[PDB]
Amino acid sequence: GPSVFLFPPKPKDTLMISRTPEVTCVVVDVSHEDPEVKFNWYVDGVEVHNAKTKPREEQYNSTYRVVSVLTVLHQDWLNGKEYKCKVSNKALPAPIEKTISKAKGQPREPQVYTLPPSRDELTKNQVSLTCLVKGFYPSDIAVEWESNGQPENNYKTTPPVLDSDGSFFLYSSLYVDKSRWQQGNVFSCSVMHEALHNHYTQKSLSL
Amino acid sequence: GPSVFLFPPKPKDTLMISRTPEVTCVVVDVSHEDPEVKFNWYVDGVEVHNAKTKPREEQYNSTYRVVSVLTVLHQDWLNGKEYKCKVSNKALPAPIEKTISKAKGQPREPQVYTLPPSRDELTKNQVSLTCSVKGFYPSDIAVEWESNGQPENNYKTTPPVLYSDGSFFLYSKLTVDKSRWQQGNVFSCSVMHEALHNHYTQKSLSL
Ligand SMILES: *[C@@H]1O[C@H](CO[C@@H]2O[C@@H](C)[C@@H](O)[C@@H](O)[C@@H]2O)[C@@H](O[C@@H]2O[C@H](CO)[C@@H](O[C@@H]3O[C@H](CO[C@H]4O[C@H](CO)[C@@H](O)[C@H](O)[C@@H]4O[C@@H]4O[C@H](CO)[C@@H](O)[C@H](O)[C@H]4NC(C)=O)[C@@H](O)[C@H](O[C@H]4O[C@H](CO)[C@@H](O)[C@H](O)[C@@H]4O[C@@H]4O[C@H](CO)[C@@H](O)[C@H](O)[C@H]4NC(C)=O)[C@@H]3O)[C@H](O)[C@H]2NC(C)=O)[C@H](O)[C@H]1NC(C)=O
Ligand SMILES: *[C@@H]1O[C@H](CO[C@@H]2O[C@@H](C)[C@@H](O)[C@@H](O)[C@@H]2O)[C@@H](O[C@@H]2O[C@H](CO)[C@@H](O[C@@H]3O[C@H](CO[C@H]4O[C@H](CO)[C@@H](O)[C@H](O)[C@@H]4O[C@@H]4O[C@H](CO)[C@@H](O)[C@H](O)[C@H]4NC(C)=O)[C@@H](O)[C@H](O[C@H]4O[C@H](CO)[C@@H](O)[C@H](O)[C@@H]4O[C@@H]4O[C@H](CO)[C@@H](O)[C@H](O)[C@H]4NC(C)=O)[C@@H]3O)[C@H](O)[C@H]2NC(C)=O)[C@H](O)[C@H]1NC(C)=O
Repeated sequence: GPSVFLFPPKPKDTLMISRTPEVTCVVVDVSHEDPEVKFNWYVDGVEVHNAKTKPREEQYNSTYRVVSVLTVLHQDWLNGKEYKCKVSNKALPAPIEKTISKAKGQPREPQVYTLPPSRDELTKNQVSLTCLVKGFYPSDIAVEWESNGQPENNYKTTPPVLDSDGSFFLYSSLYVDKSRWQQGNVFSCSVMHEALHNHYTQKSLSL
Repeated sequence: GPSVFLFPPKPKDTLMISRTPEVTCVVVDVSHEDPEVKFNWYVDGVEVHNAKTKPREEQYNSTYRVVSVLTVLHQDWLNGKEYKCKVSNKALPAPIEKTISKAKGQPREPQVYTLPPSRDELTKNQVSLTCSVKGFYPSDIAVEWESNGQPENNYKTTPPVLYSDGSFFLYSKLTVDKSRWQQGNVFSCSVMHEALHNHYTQKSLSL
């Protein structure tokens, strides 16, 4: 029978009024026998009717994939409302229901700390600039780097890790040329999270 | 079902001759009728006979979970030999085979750097001591912390993250009392990896 995956908005999308947060309900393994798929959507159990279902697309394994997209109000997602996708197909014993929402719990403001390169690293070509983001809840967060207003490419961020107290931490590492650092350029760690003032903070770093 | 999952040894176990590395073959979704399951094990195609089947554990959905544990030679796992778990059950059309081995490729030695607390953090009760381990391959690694020979409790380690060059990094974070740090105790990050001399290195940290 067919399978359903329900996907949440991206963190940045819910934190910025300029962006468009969406919940996405994907049905795969729809057969040729029974290709009609119905979607019902509920917000905290109350049916809504504004979702955009794009038309089915047969995959290269001869099953159909159909997608339905519900736009969410920023504040609804953040006030913790619950999004239910109900999928009907005549090849199911019963309809499939998936639910999604923000992780439950009291939001906690991340602490952001920049850490310079270890002395040992300075006799390398590259140097790692570190951004420690700890104490946050839920785990949804965006981290970015920049210097003089231009975004930086060459950085990697760990997944959020669960701390003993139920909050999360992560580290972001920006790899720069030793020279750029040692001439004293300003590097900035950006953090976006619901529990920050204006959903944004920036922490700077130089020699 | 039934379905089979095949798990590698723990990093520490393969890196120390004193410990016992095992590969673990887990079967799930075996029913109450025929919970009979046979395991065959091969090391680079050659059958071995020293695996131990631990007793069934039914779970709250009334399917059985059945586990078989094969202890492996340290050097075999590290020389990249291939471990095949073959599962037989009357509810299979044909037997299930899973294979596992160490990630292929030249091992690379982790670079290990301890980073003191951010200035900002020093006006907290707790302080974060950081251990940056980068440049290592494969991703199998153990990190531990200590002071005066005694292990530390209160630390968390990120999973390995893939860098742009195909190697991995992680961070380990040790949370201590400000006092302990500011009295100038020595804190040590231990790292165990196959590409280190004696599979082990240690880096120290103090005020
Ligand atoms: C037939 O074909 C279709 C279509 O595939 C296409 O055509 C075929 C022929 C090939 O050529 C393919 O290469 C080609 O792509 C097959 O459809 C696939 O079906 C599988 C399941 O059989 C689905 O698996 C799920 O994948 C999601 C992740 O999917 C996202 O990321 C993928 C990239 O890695 C990407 O391909 C997907 O499109 C999708 O992308 C996301 O889309 C949203 C909305 O569009 C977007 O906003 C996101 O940004 C975007 N993300 C990215 C990364 O770009 C994965 O999460 C699922 O995992 C859950 O379920 C598994 C059980 O199946 C389980 O093992 C996992 O652990 C996991 O379990 C979940 O865990 C969470 C906790 O983490 C828990 O809370 C959840 O409750 C739990 N989930 C459930 C429901 O229990 C899952 O693996 C493929 O996505 C799907 N592909 C597409 C494109 O639809 C089909 O399988 C083929 N049929 C047969 C019979 O072979
Ligand atoms: C009935 O219940 C049982 C019991 O489950 C328990 O009870 C139920 C009711 C629920 O409450 C559960 O939440 C609860 O756990 C169900 O049994 C489960 O069955 C599923 C599916 O059959 C299994 O899924 C797989 O799990 C592995 C992860 O396994 C480790 O981590 C789990 C926690 O996340 C943990 O539960 C496991 O026990 C295990 O933990 C490790 O165990 C070994 C054992 O020796 C130990 O040495 C380790 O140290 C230990 N680690 C630690 C510290 O925890 C998951 O990885 C699998 O996903 C792979 O395959 C998917 C395809 O199915 C794919 O989507 C994933 O991405 C992933 O595959 C990756 O990519 C490809 C495939 O695309 C693959 O080839 C790659 O190898 C792989 N890459 C890498 C590197 O990851 C998979 O999801 C559950 O583990 C299992 N739970 C238990 C405890 O047995 C049962 O299904 C239920 N029956 C019914 C009614 O259906």
